[PDB]
Amino acid sequence: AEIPKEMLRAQTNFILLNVLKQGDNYVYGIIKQVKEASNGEMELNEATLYTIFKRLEKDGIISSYWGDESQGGRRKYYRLTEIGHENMRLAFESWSRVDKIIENLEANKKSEAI
Amino acid sequence: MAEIPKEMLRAQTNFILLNVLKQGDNYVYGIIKQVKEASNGEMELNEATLYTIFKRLEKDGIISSYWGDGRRKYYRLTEIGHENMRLAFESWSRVDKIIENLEANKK
Repeated sequence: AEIPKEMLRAQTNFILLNVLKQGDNYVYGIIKQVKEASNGEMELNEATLYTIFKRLEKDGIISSYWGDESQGGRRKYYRLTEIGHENMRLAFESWSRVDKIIENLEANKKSEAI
Repeated sequence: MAEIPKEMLRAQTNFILLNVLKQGDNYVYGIIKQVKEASNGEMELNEATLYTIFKRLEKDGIISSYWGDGRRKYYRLTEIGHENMRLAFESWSRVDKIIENLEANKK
């Protein structure tokens, strides 16, 4: 028994989208904030973020831009796009539909048992 | 490209099917019928999609099958499958707690 590999990836995706929903961010800052928000229990691998962010950018869910150039830097920031905001709405609504189906399955089982 | 991607659609169907079996052992035509009724007639899942998913779940030991007393082939959630659903529920709750803490810091 274990959390399957696909579900771990889905959980990381979900967390990252919510981080960017809070505000634009960079990879090292995201990792640090998630570690703090998990009381040290969730230490995201930067390689994992690079893989996920490549996919999300391909799908138009996030975009990127350079920051810190005025200070002599060149750091990649990520932001949730309007398409990304809609994707998060659709994810919430579609999982709500799934929950409703499962609620009806349970209710239909009680009805028949009676 | 806002639509629900194939991976999340697969996760949604997986969750529905595992919850059917958690409620009780069942055979494929009965599962499809119950999901159709629970979706107000709108979701009549195609058998092939279900067999694709069941192939993976059976290979991973999450479900098994046996004959009833022609005979119907019944599927059951295994003890590992039940534990997996508990572990998934708890891991997603930790995810929710992380997001609550992330939101509090923004606030």
